[PDB]
Amino acid sequence: GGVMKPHRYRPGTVALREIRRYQKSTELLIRKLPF
DNA sequence: GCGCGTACGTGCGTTTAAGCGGTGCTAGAGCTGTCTACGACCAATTGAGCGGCCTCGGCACCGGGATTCTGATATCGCGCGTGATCTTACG
Repeated sequence: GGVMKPHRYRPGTVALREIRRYQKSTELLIRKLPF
């Protein structure tokens, strides 16, 4: 008796999700204080 | 198109300095009153750059000759493949 995990995403999908995510917003991306 | 090696994504785990707030100090930014130096302008003066017109040549052109460069070919060289001779093993 063990605990099993459902699945794993194929590569590149989250790349696209991030692409749309950051193409929708406008907030600055580089962190402020190091800059 | 096929095959092989792999850079890196997700995910997890862990770790950390990125933001809020809270206080405290203060630098130079900003706005009044003084004071003064200087650039436009007119007269009058003087002189320099532009254009016309002379003059002359550095370089294009021609022609010829001399020097270089790919493309093709062949030889030397090296490496791979096969048969002859010497060697070793078994029968």
